[PDB]
Amino acid sequence: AFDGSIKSLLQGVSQQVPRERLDGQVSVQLNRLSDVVNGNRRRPGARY
Amino acid sequence: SIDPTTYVVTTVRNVPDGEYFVGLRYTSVLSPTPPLVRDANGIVIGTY
Repeated sequence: AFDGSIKSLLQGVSQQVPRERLDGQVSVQLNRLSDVVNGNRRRPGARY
Repeated sequence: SIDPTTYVVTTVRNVPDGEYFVGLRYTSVLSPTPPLVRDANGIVIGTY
């Protein structure tokens, strides 16, 4: 058995077949942030 | 010691007469960043 690691998660959504997606693209994102420095975390709440 | 009324200062023993400087102190904090493990292609592994 072998191991590995996904390069990054900072290129947002994509809809191409997995053979051609660039490095960092993901399949689904919703109510998240693509923030650098802090990572791929949740968005804050909306204030009234 | 420092006289509260006249602000005269007495130094420690055995200092000869001459010229001296007088001032205030400050700190010089520093803090490196923790090391990292990086493979041939530059990917980061073993964070935990």
